[PDB]
Amino acid sequence: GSHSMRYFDTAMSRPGRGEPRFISVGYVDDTQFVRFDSDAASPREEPRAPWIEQEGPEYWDRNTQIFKTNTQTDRCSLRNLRGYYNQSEAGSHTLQSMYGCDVGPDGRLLRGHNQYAYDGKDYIALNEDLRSWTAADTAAQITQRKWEAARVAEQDRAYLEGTCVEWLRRYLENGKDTLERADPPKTHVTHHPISDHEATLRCWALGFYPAEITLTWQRDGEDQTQDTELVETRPAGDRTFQKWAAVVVPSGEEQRYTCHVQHEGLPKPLTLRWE
Amino acid sequence: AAAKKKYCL
Amino acid sequence: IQRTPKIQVYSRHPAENGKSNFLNCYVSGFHPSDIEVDLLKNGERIEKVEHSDLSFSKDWSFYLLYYTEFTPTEKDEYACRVNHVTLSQPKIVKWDRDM
Repeated sequence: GSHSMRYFDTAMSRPGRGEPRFISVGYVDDTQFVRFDSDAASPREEPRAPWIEQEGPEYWDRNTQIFKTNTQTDRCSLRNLRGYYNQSEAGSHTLQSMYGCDVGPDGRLLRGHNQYAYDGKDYIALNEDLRSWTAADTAAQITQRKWEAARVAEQDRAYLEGTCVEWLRRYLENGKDTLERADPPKTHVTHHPISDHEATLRCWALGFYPAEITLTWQRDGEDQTQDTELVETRPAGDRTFQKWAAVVVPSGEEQRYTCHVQHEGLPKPLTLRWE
Repeated sequence: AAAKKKYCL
Repeated sequence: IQRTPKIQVYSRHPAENGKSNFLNCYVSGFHPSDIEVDLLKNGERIEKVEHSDLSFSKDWSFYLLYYTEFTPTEKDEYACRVNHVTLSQPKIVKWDRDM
């Protein structure tokens, strides 16, 4: 199918408690494969998936250096952002970054990504053209002008079209037994009386990968979006994910309800009922 | 290398 | 601007009394990232608790998974205790094998 490679970076200031912590985690789809944490006793790019361990020391050494430099860059960014917003040196603030590339089944670039948030709010993003920026406010406009002056977009484009896609293709080949394997959900419906009048039907999906899934309840073929309780998709800890959806139904009407499951790992979508 | 060089905001 | 955590407490594998498993507390949707999470067994903090590397969703909200070995039984109660800047007191969510 289609695949993505994404780095998720968080830098957070902590006045009075040292320099801002920088953590970067890299993913292919829903699989983490590297981490770097400036708070580690000896910071270095460290493997977090078995298929990346085969890369030699030059991979580790070069990426560690890029991440040590990125730590300094994000600290510079935090200092600059504090000024752009006229903020006190007393408070803690957060800069987050997401960047990487998406490819299709054939490995061709679908699109690239490079965007930032400050204190939880979108700040600046590289547009899909990989040549221009979208700035959220007058502070981000300063960043934009600086990045335009320095032709930053051209460097990001070269990275996203070249290096990112090349490495993602390599990772997918080396990890083909897992990264290219979709595990379908194991599904069941449970039934929990609430009162004499009503019961909960809960539709379960367990053991699936990747995380993307659609779980819905219908009553007489009609979607019950408003009356369905859907928990957020959650990690099991063994690479796979879990989710459930629940509806409260009148006693005796259980067979009018169907749970529908869509997922990449299923030969066909499932239609489940209680029992 | 695999990781991206970042630029100061 | 702050976002309070969603909390789910659950097991890695389907629960069977007397069979070893993993107890998970997944916290998500929160901002900023500092958060305190404890897993509890009959009200007492479990010492052997690990967690995932800090990451976040497309909407920038953070998530972490805390986990530890456990062997469920009929009598033993498990829970997750979470504190965050958005919470005036620690929130406790009990483990319920049906959720």
